[PDB]
Amino acid sequence: FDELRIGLATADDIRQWSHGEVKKPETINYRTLKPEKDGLFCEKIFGPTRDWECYCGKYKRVRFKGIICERCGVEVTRAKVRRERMGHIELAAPVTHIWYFKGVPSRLGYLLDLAPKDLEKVIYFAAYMITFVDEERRTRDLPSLEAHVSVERQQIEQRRDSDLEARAKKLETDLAELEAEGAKADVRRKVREGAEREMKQLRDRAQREIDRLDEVWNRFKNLKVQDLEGDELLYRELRDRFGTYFDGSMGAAALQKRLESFDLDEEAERLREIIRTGKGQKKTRALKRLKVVSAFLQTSNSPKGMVLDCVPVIPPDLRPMVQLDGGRFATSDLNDLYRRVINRNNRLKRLLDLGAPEIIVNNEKRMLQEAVDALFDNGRRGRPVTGPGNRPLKSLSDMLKGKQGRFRQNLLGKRVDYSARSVIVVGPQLKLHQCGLPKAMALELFKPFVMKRLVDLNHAQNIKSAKRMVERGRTVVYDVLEEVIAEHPVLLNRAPTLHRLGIQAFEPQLVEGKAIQIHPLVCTAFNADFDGDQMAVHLPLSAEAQAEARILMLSSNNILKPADGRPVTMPTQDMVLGLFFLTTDSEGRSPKGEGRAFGSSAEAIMAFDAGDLTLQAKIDIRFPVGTIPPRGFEPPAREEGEPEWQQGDTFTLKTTLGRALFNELLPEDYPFVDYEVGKKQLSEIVNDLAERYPKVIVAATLDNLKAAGFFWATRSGVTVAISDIVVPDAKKEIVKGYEGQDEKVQKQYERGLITKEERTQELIAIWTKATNEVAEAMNDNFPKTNPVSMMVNSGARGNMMQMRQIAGMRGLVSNAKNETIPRPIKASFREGLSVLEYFISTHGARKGLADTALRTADSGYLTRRLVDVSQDVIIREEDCGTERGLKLPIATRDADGTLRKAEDVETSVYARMLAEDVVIDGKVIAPANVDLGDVLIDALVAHGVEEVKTRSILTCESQVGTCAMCYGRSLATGKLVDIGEAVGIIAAQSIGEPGTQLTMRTFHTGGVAGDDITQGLPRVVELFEARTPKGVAPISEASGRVRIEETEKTKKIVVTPDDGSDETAFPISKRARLLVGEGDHVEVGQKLTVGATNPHDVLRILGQRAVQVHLVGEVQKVYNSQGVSIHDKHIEIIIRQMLRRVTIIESGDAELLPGELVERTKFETENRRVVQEGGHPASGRPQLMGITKASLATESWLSAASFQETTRVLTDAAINAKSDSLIGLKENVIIGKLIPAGTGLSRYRNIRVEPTEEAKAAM
DNA sequence: CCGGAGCGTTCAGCGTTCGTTTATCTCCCCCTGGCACTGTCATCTCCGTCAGACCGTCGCA
DNA sequence: TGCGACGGTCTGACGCTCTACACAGTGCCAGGGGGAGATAAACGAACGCTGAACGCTCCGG
Ligand SMILES: [Mg+2]
Ligand SMILES: [Zn+2]
Ligand SMILES: [Zn+2]
Repeated sequence: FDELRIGLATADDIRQWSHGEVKKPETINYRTLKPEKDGLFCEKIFGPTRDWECYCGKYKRVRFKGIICERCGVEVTRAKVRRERMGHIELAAPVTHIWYFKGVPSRLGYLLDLAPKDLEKVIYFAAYMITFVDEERRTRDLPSLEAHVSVERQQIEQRRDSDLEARAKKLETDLAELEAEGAKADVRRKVREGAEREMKQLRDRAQREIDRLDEVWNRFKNLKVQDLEGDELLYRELRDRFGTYFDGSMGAAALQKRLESFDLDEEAERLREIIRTGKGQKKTRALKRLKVVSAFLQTSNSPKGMVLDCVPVIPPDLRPMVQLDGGRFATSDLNDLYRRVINRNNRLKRLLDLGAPEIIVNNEKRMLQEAVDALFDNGRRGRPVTGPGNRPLKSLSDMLKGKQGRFRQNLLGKRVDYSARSVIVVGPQLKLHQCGLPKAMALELFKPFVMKRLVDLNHAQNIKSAKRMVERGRTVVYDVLEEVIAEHPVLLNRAPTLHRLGIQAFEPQLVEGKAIQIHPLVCTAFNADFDGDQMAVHLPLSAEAQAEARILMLSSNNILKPADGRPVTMPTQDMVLGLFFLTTDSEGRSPKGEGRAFGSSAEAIMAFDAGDLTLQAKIDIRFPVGTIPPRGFEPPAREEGEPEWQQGDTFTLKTTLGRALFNELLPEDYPFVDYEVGKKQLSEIVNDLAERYPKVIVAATLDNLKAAGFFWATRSGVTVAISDIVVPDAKKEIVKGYEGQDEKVQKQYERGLITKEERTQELIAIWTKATNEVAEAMNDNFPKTNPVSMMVNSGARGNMMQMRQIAGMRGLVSNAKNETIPRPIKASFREGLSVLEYFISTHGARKGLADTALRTADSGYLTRRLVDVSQDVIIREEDCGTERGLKLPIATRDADGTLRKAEDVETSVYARMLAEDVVIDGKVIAPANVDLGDVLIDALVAHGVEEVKTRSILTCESQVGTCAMCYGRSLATGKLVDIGEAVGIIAAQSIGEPGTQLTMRTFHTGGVAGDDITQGLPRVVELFEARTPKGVAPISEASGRVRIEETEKTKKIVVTPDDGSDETAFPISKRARLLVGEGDHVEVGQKLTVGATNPHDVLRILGQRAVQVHLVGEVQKVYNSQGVSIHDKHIEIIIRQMLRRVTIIESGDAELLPGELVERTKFETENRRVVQEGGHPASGRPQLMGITKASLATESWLSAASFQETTRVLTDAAINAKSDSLIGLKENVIIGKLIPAGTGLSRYRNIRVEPTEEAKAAM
């Protein structure tokens, strides 16, 4: 598996694959139910349907396998041969391929200079095509044919003159005889009128035949190859008049004959000549066509695959006709399509056997062509073939395309064995590495292991007896099951699996019931509530799989979230409330025994059990030797005339008993914490523990925190009664005053002194004031003791706006189609809404539900696009030799006389490395190539630095992939990233995970459309897809004088740069709201109008670093407006994948086409190649493209095919005959090999393991 | 004190019975061919995606 | 040729199981060729009958 090739398949290859001809449309016999001979499903062509048997019934045994039966020809072998053995159909008339005709010009190619409508007219038998003309023979005898035509014209004119003379004589004769007879008074006038009517009719006939001769003559005089004529009567006239001069044809045979005489190299030369001298859209034409001609010139694939003579067939087991219970049959649609193809081909053969008219033959040929096209693509042209009358008939290309195709439903995602699924329940008795599997589910997963152990422990005689015991379910089987599942990890997995931690390895443990017991401490890593949530369990099977489960996937090793490096395995519902209650202050709770000395924590616990001491009471408590004092305890000390060190020995501290118990949970080496914990302080404590302590200690400490959090949340006394939710007493008088002034405004409006829009605006303004003020009143009324505030102020669960709309009034609520009702909801959920208030609240609720459904769908789509563009980005080197980096701001927004560090330094500068040392006073502050943390950044900002040159992934120049040092330390593990970690996939998952968490939509348009830019997740998609924004703000090209032009039809802006530069003019709509002065000084940096800048021009006029900063900052301010934090390197990986290409111009010396996508590495290699030859290099402008366009424009066609476009990329690969190296992860998942990342690298699989000499000597 | 008779086992004459084929005689399946007043253009699709892009196409300028 | 715009074309439109189903209006027979099954015979084989015949222990007058 060095690589995988693809190309056009000629008739020879199709015949070589085939084991025979499918000469009959019959599939199976209706009585014997055996496949027919020499047709579809035939055993002679496709192999035996039985095992080692054959059609005629002879040769039943297995011994004489691999022989050809003389009676029927069926080779005796296995039935699975029918999954690999194919045949072919020979066509009576050649037909074209529907992928290449009727497609994109990158796919059709315009190989022959014909329009797509012209190709349609020629191949579907509506117009003849002149494939060959003897041009030199036609031009050599021009005087002879001209003389013949002149002779024909002369004799025609002589006949016309003789006829005119005879007609005149007849007219004179009849006039004379009817004027001599005198039958009527004016019969001579009537006969003269009839005669002249005859004269004009014959003159019309003469002029129409003269025009016919003239038009056929000028049709022959302008006759070239690839010239069509719609009128078959006209072509018949040319054939009957002119012979052996021009060769004509009709249908796909005309294209085949044209491709027989096609001379592609001279056409390529002519297109290159037009490239040298050409303008306009034809230029682009002269570009695109040339590319496809090059695709037929450089590679070895002949264009004989353009039109096909033989049709391959699927092996019959991949288009099965299976028996169904009740005597029915289930048949694939490809059997119907193939049957139609053979039917039409056989009918065409029968028509060609005997004498048939050309119209019937051409009609049957067109039917055969349409049958082949519907076989390859049903529904590409016209109405799709339906069948029973309900749904379109599935074709060959419809299972290589879309969600139902082979690439996405059967290769990337597959069903698995040794897997199960059950609902989850919380088990607090479990450790962090444990999960509770039911008896039946674990017995079914570990069935062969249980059978082997039963055989080994001689409880069963053999495998069959062990299987019978397992199926019966005896108690010794369950004892064996308990013995087996130990030390054998299983992978728990929740279905949405947005990010990396959706699959985690746990040690299984037998539990009762039928539900999986999961640890609470890990649930939010899975985003798993216990409303109802089925989790799947997969079984790592070999030593490698369960080794990776134990080492890489263990749930106790995944404390930190890979998105931003913050801890994720500290859920907050009940444990944080308990720890907060334990560690909170004595505010609002009656402290008994406050301010009394205690000898030890045990005595304080005894006093608490006695009841004369409460948990929250400032007491003077002594601590034994080995207890580390708080970090703030060091500057104070005990007063003594002798030297003392309270860092290692006993000390007294003024604290509550709850803090003493909480620090009993924490390790003895950890410094004492003397503050209210809650949630955020718990986050910094857990982050410090994960940073400074080993994994097992961290797992034990989170287990202790979990256990004591549950324990003290039980005794915290939190509950909900109707007296626990309190409406403010001020709310009644405040809403009374606001209704009084609202009644005053309304009775003022009834006189018409104010418009309704102004009244609505002031009403929503004053009611927003009222709801903010009553929120303030509620936030003043609450005590620190009631459970609802105790669980919203502790970060446990809840938000302040939920308490605002539970205790105080709901506030302004959006109406349908996104405006606000002027009348608010004055009732709290405790008081109960009225009927109409409930209705207008349902207006917003249903919108929210629909919005979050579509938002999570779009987030999944964005995640898929990001993963497919960001793959094949793997740390492949330990370090670069580089010292180039990114200049990031470290301290900003400084006041007078002080310096403040950056607000978002955690996701911008942290977890990176310095490209070079930093010195301010001649001494180094921080070394080079070290991770940045709190203390180092604090030292930098204290010593007085304003910017830091840090080593980023955008500036990485490595020969393969990116290095570990330029990427920086990994955020999932907190250490330096290993060589082989897929950083692109981690980056894509981290970007796409909070897409459903954003929950953003424009509140109100304000009555104007287009004034507001896209916000939320669609803004992120627009940013990553390189699309021009909805509100575009043009950027000035150069510094100069800017002025406005207020033309009535459309506004206009004109800026003239100084230093003789050319003036640039931008058109602006009348609804502009710009911010630049009229006739003022402007430069490149600022924007002329207000809106969202287009990143393409930002790349164009400012540079690649400026547009990198722009994109990173834009996506980070979209994400930061909600509150989600994502590190900058995750964005920068995709941004580097975004700027990887270049658009080339004046490429007359680099010997390739101009104005197309070129990779940076290939362009640079071509630049060295052309400067080593001495020629001047071509020009190249960096091109910023979407993630979809960067995904499709990839070297490997397997990854391109498995992505969105599935038919066009395969045609393009077939024309280009491109073979893909099997590097990358999608085309290694597809083929089944190891991915080239992580444990699948070559540098990890080449180690050899043997024991040491002393270990052998010991035993 | 061998001699004969009865008994055990083992083979050559012709005498019948099997093991496996063969052509002829009913019953059925399956494919090609005949019908002679005249009778010479069907068929319903497809709408309250959807969101914007990519692209060629095309008449106006 | 540049212009918008007109239009067709094309693509996907988070994830799983618990659940999970099936699918409907217009002819008819005669003459002839093959192979499935029943028939009665046939050339060759071996299958039995004929006890005879060789040789042994044998009780023996
Ligand atoms: Mg749930
Ligand atoms: Zn056979
Ligand atoms: Zn590097």
